[PDB]
Amino acid sequence: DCFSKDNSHFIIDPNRTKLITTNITNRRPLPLSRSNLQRYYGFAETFYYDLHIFPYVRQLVNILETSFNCSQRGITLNA
Amino acid sequence: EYFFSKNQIMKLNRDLQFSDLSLETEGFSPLDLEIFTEKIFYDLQLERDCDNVVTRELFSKSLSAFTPSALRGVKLTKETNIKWGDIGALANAKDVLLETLEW
Repeated sequence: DCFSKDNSHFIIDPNRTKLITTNITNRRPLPLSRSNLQRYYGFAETFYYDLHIFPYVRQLVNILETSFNCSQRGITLNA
Repeated sequence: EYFFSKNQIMKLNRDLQFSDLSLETEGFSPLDLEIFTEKIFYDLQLERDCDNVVTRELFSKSLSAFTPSALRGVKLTKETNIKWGDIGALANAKDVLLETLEW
């Protein structure tokens, strides 16, 4: 109510006393190949497999990707 | 055939006909056949990108690896599979033995 412009950008200041907790929202987590997210915050990095040389890993990752991709086809694959 | 129809619509479109794999799948229960067909259906996203799995005898690849709920425990007898062609020169006996078996 301080301003009519609300969406494009706003500043919180900790001198202002409010928060909200609308349970949960759902959003996709970023792919490693673009984000590399772990190495920025320096956690115990997962081993970066390659997609070729451990062929069963390619098998499993494709098996899961089946169901990301089939979401556009609407079939629930139950993989 | 009923199970293939009960999956989301797909077809055996190539000139293969069901009796081929039926003769290829003697030792199976109905539940096993439901599972085996689901394993075939997963081709639709594991290997093909097509919305329909034209089958191209892919069964010959997967049915070698899948197994029924029968055939459990490590027990074998037909493993050597050398056939009657691999006779040990039973020239005076293979005749009567195979005759007495076959008649």
